Amino acid sequence: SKHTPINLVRDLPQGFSALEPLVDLPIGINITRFQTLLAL
Amino acid sequence: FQPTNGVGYQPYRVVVLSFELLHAPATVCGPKKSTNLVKNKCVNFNFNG
Repeated sequence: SKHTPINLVRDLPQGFSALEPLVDLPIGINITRFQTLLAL
Repeated sequence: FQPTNGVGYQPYRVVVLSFELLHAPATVCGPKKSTNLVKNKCVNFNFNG
């Protein structure tokens, strides 16, 4: 993951930005599908 | 029973800690006792393995 202030909204910002490791949990189970969660 | 029960009849507390080695992560390491640090000498070093 990474964080940075931006100004673009509808398109990706122009440039490069590395993502540093944050978690490497050895969960040890299969993953095939996923879903997101939102705050309303 | 009695607080001073003899062997064989007194309560026997057992723990059966079981070593499992499978697809699960293997956080198995050695009995490494951390040593001090030296410098400016030819030395056989070992850091985190």
